[PDB]
Amino acid sequence: NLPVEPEFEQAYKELASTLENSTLFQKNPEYRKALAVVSVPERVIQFRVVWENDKGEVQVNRGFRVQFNSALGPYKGGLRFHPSVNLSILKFLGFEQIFKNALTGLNMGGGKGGSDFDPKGKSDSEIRRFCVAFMTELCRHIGADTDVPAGDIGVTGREIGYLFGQYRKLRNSWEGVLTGKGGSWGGSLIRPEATGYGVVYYVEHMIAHATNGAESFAGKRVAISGSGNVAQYAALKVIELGGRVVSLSDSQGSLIVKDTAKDSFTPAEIDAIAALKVDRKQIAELVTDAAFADKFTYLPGQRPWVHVGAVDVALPSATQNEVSGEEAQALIAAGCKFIAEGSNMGCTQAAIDAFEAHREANKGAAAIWYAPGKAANAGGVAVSGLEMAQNSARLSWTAEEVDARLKDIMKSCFQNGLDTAKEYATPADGILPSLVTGSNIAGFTKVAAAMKDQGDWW
Amino acid sequence: NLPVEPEFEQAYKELASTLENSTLFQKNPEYRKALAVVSVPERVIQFRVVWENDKGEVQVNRGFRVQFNSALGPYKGGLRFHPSVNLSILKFLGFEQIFKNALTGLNMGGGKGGSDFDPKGKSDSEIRRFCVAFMTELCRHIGADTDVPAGDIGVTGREIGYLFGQYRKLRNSWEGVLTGKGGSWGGSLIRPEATGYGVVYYVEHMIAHATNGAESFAGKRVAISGSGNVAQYAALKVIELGGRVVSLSDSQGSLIVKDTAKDSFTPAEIDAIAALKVDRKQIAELVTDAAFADKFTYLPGQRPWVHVGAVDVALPSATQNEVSGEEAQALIAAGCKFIAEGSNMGCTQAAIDAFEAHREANKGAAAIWYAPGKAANAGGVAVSGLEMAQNSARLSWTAEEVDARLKDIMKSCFQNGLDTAKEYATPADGILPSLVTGSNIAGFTKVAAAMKDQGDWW
Amino acid sequence: NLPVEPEFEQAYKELASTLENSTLFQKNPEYRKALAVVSVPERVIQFRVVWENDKGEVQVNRGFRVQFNSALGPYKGGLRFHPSVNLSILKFLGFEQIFKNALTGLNMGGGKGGSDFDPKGKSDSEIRRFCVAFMTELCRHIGADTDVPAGDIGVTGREIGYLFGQYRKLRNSWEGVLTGKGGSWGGSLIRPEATGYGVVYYVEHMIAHATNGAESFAGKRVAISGSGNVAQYAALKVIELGGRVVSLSDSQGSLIVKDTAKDSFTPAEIDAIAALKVDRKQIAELVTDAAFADKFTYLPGQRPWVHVGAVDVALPSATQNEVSGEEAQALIAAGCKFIAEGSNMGCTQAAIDAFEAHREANKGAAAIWYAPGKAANAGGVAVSGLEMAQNSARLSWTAEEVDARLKDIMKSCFQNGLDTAKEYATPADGILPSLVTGSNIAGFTKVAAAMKDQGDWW
Amino acid sequence: NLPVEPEFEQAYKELASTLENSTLFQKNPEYRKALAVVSVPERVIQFRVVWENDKGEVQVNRGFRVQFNSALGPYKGGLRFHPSVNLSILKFLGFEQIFKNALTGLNMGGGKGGSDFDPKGKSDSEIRRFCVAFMTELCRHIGADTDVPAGDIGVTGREIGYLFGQYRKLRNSWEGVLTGKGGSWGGSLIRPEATGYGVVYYVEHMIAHATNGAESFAGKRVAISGSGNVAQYAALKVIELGGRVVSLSDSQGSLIVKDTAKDSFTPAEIDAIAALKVDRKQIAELVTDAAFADKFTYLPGQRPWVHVGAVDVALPSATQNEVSGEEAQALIAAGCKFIAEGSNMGCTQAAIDAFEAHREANKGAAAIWYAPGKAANAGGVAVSGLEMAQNSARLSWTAEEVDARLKDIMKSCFQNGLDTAKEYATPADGILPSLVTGSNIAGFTKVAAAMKDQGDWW
Repeated sequence: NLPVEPEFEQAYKELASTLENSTLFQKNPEYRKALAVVSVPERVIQFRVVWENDKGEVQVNRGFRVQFNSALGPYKGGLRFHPSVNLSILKFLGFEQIFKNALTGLNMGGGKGGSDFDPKGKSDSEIRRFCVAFMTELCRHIGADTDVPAGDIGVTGREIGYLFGQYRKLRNSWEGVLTGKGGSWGGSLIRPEATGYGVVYYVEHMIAHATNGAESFAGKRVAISGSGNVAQYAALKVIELGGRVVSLSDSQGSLIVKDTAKDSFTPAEIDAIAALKVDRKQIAELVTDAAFADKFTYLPGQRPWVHVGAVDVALPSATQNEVSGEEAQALIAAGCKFIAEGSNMGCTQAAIDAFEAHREANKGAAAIWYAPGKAANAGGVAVSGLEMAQNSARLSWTAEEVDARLKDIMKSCFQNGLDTAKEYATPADGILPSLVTGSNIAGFTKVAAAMKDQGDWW
Repeated sequence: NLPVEPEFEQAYKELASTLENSTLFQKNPEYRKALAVVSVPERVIQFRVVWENDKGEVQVNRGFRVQFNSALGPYKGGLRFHPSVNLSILKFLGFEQIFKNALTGLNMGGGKGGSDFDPKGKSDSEIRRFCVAFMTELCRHIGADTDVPAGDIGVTGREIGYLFGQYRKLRNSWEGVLTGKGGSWGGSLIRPEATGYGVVYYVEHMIAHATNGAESFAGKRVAISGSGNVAQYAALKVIELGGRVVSLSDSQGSLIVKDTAKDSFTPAEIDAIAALKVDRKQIAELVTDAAFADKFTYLPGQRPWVHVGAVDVALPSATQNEVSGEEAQALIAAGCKFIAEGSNMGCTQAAIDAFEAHREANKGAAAIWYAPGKAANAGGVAVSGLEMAQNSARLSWTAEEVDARLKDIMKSCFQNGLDTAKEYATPADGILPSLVTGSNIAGFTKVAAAMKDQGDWW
Repeated sequence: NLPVEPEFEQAYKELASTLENSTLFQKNPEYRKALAVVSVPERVIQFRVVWENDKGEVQVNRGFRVQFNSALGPYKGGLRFHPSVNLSILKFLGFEQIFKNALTGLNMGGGKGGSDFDPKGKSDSEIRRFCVAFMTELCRHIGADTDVPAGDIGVTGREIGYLFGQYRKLRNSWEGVLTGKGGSWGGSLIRPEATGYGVVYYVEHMIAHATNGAESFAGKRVAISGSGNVAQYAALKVIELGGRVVSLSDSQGSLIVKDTAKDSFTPAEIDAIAALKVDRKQIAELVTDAAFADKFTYLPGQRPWVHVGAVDVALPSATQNEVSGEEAQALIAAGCKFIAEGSNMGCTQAAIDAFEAHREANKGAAAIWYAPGKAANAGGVAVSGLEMAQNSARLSWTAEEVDARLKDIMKSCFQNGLDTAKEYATPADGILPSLVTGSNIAGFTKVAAAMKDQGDWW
Repeated sequence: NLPVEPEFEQAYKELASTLENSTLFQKNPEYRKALAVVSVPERVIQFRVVWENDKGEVQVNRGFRVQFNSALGPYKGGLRFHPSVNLSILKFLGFEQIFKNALTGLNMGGGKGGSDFDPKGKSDSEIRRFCVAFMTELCRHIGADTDVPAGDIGVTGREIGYLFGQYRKLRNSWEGVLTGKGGSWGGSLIRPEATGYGVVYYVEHMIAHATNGAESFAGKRVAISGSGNVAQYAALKVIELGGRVVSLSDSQGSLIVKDTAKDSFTPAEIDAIAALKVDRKQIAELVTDAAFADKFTYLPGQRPWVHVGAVDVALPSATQNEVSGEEAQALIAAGCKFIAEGSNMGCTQAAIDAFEAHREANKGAAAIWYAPGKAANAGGVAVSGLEMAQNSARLSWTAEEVDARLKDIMKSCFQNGLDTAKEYATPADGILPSLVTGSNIAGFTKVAAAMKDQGDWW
C-alpha cells in the first residue's frame, strides 16, 4: 500500500532515530503518538500541466505544492525549479521544513513548492506557456489565507512573475498569493540576501552563546565554502562583524588562500570566483588568477579543514559532501567548532553523526556545531514570511527594518533550538547543549505542544 | 411581541433612563430615533451542537455570537462559557458593549458571544466533541470581516483552540477569526494581563485629570478587592504607577490589611490568596498566616469603604455590591479621590449618588472620582483588537507594543467619556465631567454621530 | 433556561405526549433521544431591518431567521411579516415545518425567518423600502442550496417580488431562492393555488382507502367552510370528482344552505363570498344578499357544525374553534367521519383532545378522520417544492403536470402517514389506521429513520 | 472603431508624442508595444443605478470606475461627482493617472471613480437613496483584492459613507475598503490635507535639487493660487518650511498682494479669502478690507507672474492657463527657479516650451524647473494608499506617521521622475533632469519595466 519515497524514508528514519535517541522521547512516552499526526504532510497537491512550447507541441508535466506545518500560518512553501523535483524530495524537504519553520517562530505554513520545469533550454515564451497553464490549475488550491507558494533558488523572479500574472488575470485579486515577488510589483528587500545573512546570524548566535559574547565573527577563519550568492551575502555579513573569510569549496574544489591559518580571503575575490563560476569565463583560470595563485594556494582537491590550520566557520554548500571520513578528526582539530550546510543536507550524514564521541570531551564552542543548515537556512523562508507581511500591510518596508526582522527571527530560531535541547534533550554538561539532539528535541517539543494546544494531536 | 430579555431589558431601562433624562436628547431631538436602531442588536447568531461525551450520548448545548456595534469594527464578539448565559445576559453585555467599543475608539465590532458549555466535568474528548461541533455551524456566520469570536472564563485556551482547530480544518483558511489566540497559533501578549491592566492606568489617568497630574494612582491606598488574576495584573500596574493596594474582596469577604490606610496589601499576598481563590485552598489558611494575620487585619465583614480611615482608592471587584452600606459617606470621608463599580452594576444608584455633590462642592481629587462600571479600560476586548491587528499583519508584536496600544485604548475611553460629558452633560462649574451621566452621554453621542454619518440611522 | 415559547412549547408538548405514549416509544430505544435533536435551535439568525417610510423615520423592525435541521432537504422556510410575530411563534412555525415536510418527503425541513412587520395597508413605497432593507440583511443566510424562504402572513406576492428584486440586484444571481415566484419571473401554474387541492385529494384518498375505492368523494356531503381561495380551489375539485359542498365558515361568521342536512352549497355563492372576503369591502354584503340569505339560510354566528345536519367533509378554515362538546356525538351520528382545517390547526385542542369516546369504537369509515393540518394542507409546500424543481430545471411546466405531481405528493404523504401509524401504533382492528396517533407515528418514524441514516445524531 | 474620446484621445496623443519624441522610445525602439497593451484601461467598469428622489419617481444614472494600473496594486480610484463625468474624461484621468500613480511607488491600482450624481439640490434622503443603490450594482465588481473605489471632491464624506454603509449592510463584510471613509471608522488623517502637502513636498524637492540644497521653500516667493483647501494646506506647509505665498488665483482672478517681489499673503488671510471663495458672496468684499486693499493691491485681471518683480514659485490652479506667455524671460529675470501647471494641462505648448534651454543653459536653480501636472502631487492617491494600509492593518496611525509616509512617497515619485529622465530621456548635461520629457520618460519606463516583469505580454 505505502509507496516508496526514498528521500522521505531517509528523513523519517533520521528523525525517528534522533528522537528515540533523545531523552525527551524516553521521558515523554505520549510523544510516541505525535509523529503519526505530523509525519504525514498536511497536504501535498500536484497538477497536470498541458502547455505548448514556442515551436508548437504538447508538454504534459506535473507541478508540485506542499504544506507540512499548519500550526503557525497559512500553508506556505518556496518553489524550486529542477527536473529532480518529485514527490520524494518534496516530502523530505517538508519533513525538515517543519522543524526549520516552527523553529523560525514566525506564523508560516511549513512546506516547499516546486516544478520539474527546467530553468534552462526553453525560450521565455515556453516559460510563459508553462506558467499560464500552471496557474490555470494551481490557483484553486491556493490563496493568501489558504496557500501561498513562494519562490527561491532554482526558480527566478521571471517564472514567479509569469505565474502570478496568470493568477491575477484569473481571479482578479491582486493579493499576496505568490510570496517572493519583485520590487516593482510588491516584492521585498534582503529577499536574495536571506540565505547568506541567516546562516552567519545562526553561527554568531551560537558562538556568542558559547563564549558569552567575547568572540563572534571577530577575525576567526570563515571557510564560507559558498562562493556564489550565499557567500556574496554571508561573507558580506562576516566582514560587517569582522570575521576573516578564509576559503570556499567551489564546485570545482576547495579553493583556499595560501594557508588557512596564515591568510584570509577578500570578499572581492569570492565575488570574482563566483562570477567566473556562473559566467562562461573559465573556472579553472579563475583559480589560477594572479592573486588567486600567489596570495592564494588553490587546492581544489584537498579541503582546508583537513589542513587543520585555524578554520572555524564552515558551509559545504556548492560541493555536497566535499568532506568525508577522510578528515575524521582533522575536521575539528582544525578548530571548526561549527558546521552548517548552505545547500539542504549538504554534507552527508556520516560526518554529521560522527564526532559524538569527542563531543563528550569537547565543550560548548569546542563541541562542533554540526547542527545542519536547518536553523541557519530559516532566513530564506523567513524573509518570505516578512514578504507576506508586506503584502498583508500593503506597504513596502525598508532595508534596515527587514534586516532587524531577520535578526530577531534568527534570535528566535537559535534560542528555541538551544533552550529546548537544554532541558528536553538533557544537554551534555561541559559540552554544547545537545546540538545534534537539538533538532529532535525542538522538533518534537514544538510538534507535540502545538498539536495539543491546537487540537492537531490529542 | 418582544419577550423582554430581563438582563438586556434592565440594561436598556438603565440606558434610556440615565440617557433621555440626560442633557444630550434635550439638546438634540433626532437622538431619540437612534435608540431604536441600536436598540436592536446589530446581529445575534446562535447554534446548536450535536456532540457526545466520552461515554457516548447526544448532548446538546448552545453557542452564542452577540454583535452590538456594526460601525467601528467588523463584529468582534467575546465568548464566555458558563451554563448561565442564555439570551438575557447576551443582549445585556451587548447593550453595554455599544458604549464599551465606542469608548474604546479602536475599530472593534461591539459584542460578546459565548456558549453554555459546562467547563467542569468535561475533559479532553468531551471538549473536543463540543468545540468541533462548534465550528460545524459557526464558521459560515463568522470569518474576519463577517464575524470574529473570542474567549474568556470557560472559553480560556482549550475551547477557543479547538474552535480554531475545526474552523481552519474546515474552510482551509488559517486566519484571525478566533480572537484571543495563543502564542504558537498566532496569539498575542498582554492578553492575560488585559482587563487587570489598563484599568489602573485608566483609574490613574482619571485621578490624574482630577489632580492635574500630582496624584495619579501613586502612593494612594488602593482597595483593589480583586486579588485574583484581575489584581495579579492590576496590583502589578498599581505599584508600577505607585498606588498602594490595601485590600481584597475574596469569596471569604472584604479581607483587609491592619488599616486599609496605614498598612498596604502586599502583592505577595495578592497572588498567594489569588492561588487560594482560584483553587478552593481555604482562604482562612492564608489569612491566618502569622505575618499575614499580623500585618493584615482580616475582617471579611469589615470593608475599607466603611473602614474609612484614609484609604485613598477603592474598587468593589466582581463581588456584587462589595461597596459597604455606609460607603456613601464613609469611603467619601476616607477621600479615595476615586470610586468605581468593578462589580458590574453593584452599588445602588443611591450609593453612587454620593460624589454627585462632591463633583462641584469638593474639587479634583477631593471630588472623589467615581468611575462608572462601563467607564473603564477595555483591556479584554481592547487586547483582542490588538490581537486582530497582529493576526492581520501576519507578524506578532512584543509585550511592550501591546501594552502601549492598550494604553491608547484606555486613553480613548477616558477622553471620549469625559470630554463628551463636558460637551453635552455640561458639568456645571466645579462639577467634574459628569461620569455616570457622561458615560451615557459619550456612549450615545458617538452612537448617533456615527449612525448618521455612516447611514445606520438617518 | 429556555424562554418557553408558548405556541412552540404547547405544540411540542402535544407531539411528545402523542409520541411517548404510543408503542413506537418502546419499539425503538433511541426514540427517547431523537427529540432533543429534532427541536433545538441549530441556527437562529438575528438582525435588524431598519428602514424608512414616507414620514421619513427609522423603523427598526426586528427580523430574524430560525433554522432547525436540514436532513430531508434545504430550509424551504416561509418567511413571516406578521404584525406581532416573535421568536416564539416563529420557532413554532419552524417545528411545524419539520414535521410537515417530513411527512411530505421531497426536499424540505425546518427553517424559518422574518420580521414583525405590520402591513396595515402601508404605502407600497414603504413595502418596497422595508423589503429592500430586509433582503439586504437576509441574502447572506439564504441561497438556492442553503436557504430558500417563502412568504407567510404579512407577505403576499408583492413583498415576495420585492425581496427577490433586491436579491437578484444584490448578488447578481437569478437563482431559485425566493419561492412562490410569479409567472413572468419564474412562477408556477398551480400558484397561487393548491392548498384546497391537497386537502380534497387527501380526503378522497382516505375515503377510498376505507371503502376499497367505491365511495371516493362522489355524491357525498362536504362542509368545505373555506369559501375563499381555500374553497375556490377545494370546491372546484369537489365538483370535479363528485362530492357536493354543503357549508361555509367566515371570520364574520360561518354560513349554511337552507340546512346542512337539507341542501348543499353551490360554487357560485362560495365564489361570491370569497371575492367579497378578499376585496376591501367586508364579507357582510355577500351574506346579507337577499337571494343569498333566504335560500342559503345565513346564520353567521351559529355554526353549521352546531346544526350538525348530515355533512361529512368539513373544514373549519375560518372558525378557529367555533365548536366544542356541543356537537360531539351529533357529528359522528351525522356521518362526518373527517375533520381537518385549511389553516394550521386553527381549531383549538378541544374536540381533538376529545373525541376519544367515539375513538374507542369508531372504526374506519365510521371513524372520524382528524387529518391534522400537517397531513391536510401539504399542497402549499408541495407546490413550493415543485416550484423549486421548476426553477432548477430552468423551464416552465403546465397545469396538468404540476397537478399530477401534486397528486403524487399527496399520495406519498397519505400512505406514509397511514403506513407509519399501522406499523407502530397499529389500529386495533378498528379506527382507521390510528388517525390521531398517525401524526405521532409518522413524525417519530421519519425523524428517527432519516436521522439515523443521515447520521446527524448517532 | 474607437469612439469619440476627445479628452482621452487628447491625453493619448500628447503622451504618445512626448514618448516617441524623447530618446526613451528612440534609444529603446523595442518599447513600441507597451502603449498598445496599456492604451486600453485594465477594467473600466460602470454600473446602472435606478434611484428615487424624495418626491418620488425613477431616475436612471450611471456610475464610473477607471483603473489604469494593474501591475502595482489593486484597482483603485477616488470618486468624483460631476455631470461632466463620462467615459471620455474618465479614460483621460486614468491615462494621465498611470504615470503619477506608478511614480507613487506604492502598490496602488491607479485609476478614478466617479458618477454624475448632482451634488447641488439633493439632500440627505436623496443622497442615501442613491448611495444604497450605488453598491447594489457595484459591490460585485469591487473588493479589497479586486477593486477599491475611493473619494474626492464632489464625493465628500457623506456620499462615500452612505455608499459604504450600503455595501457593509450588503455583503456582511465590513473590511473597510471604500478608502476615504470617515475618521470615526476606518478613516485616516491628513486625508484632506494631502493635496497641498504633496504639492509643497514635490516643489521643495524640485527646488532643493535645483539649488543642490541651497534654497528650498525658505522665503522664496510662492504664489499658491489655490486659495481654498488647496492653499489652506499647501501655504500652511510652505510657511512651515519658510517660503512666502504671494498670489491666489481665484475664480475672481489672479488676486495678488501689493507687490509679488516683497509683500506676501498670510495663510490665515488666504483662508479668509477662501471662505469668501466657497461662499458665492463676491470676494470684492474681502479684497476691499483695510488690511486687504491697502497692504495687498489686488489685480484680478493681471497675472502676478506678468508683474514679475521677484516672484519665484506659483501654481496656476483649476483656472486653466491663468498665467500668460508674455512673462517669458522676465519670469527668469524674477528668478522663478520653478514652473507649475497645478491645473490639468493648463498652459499652451509655448508657455511651458519656454525653459527648454533653461534646463541646461540656466545651470542650477536658474533652471526654472517645471512641474508636470501629473507629477505635481500624489497627495490624494498617496493618502489613499495610506488609508489602504491603515484599514488593512486594522490600526489607525498618527498624524506625524502619515505625514512621514506622505513625504517618503513624494520623495519616491520625485526621484523616479528625475532618474528615469536622466537615464532614458535625453536630458542634456545637467538639463533639469529633462523636466518636460521626464513625465514621458518615467511613465513609459515604469510601464514597460513592470510589464516585462509581470509577464502580461511578450
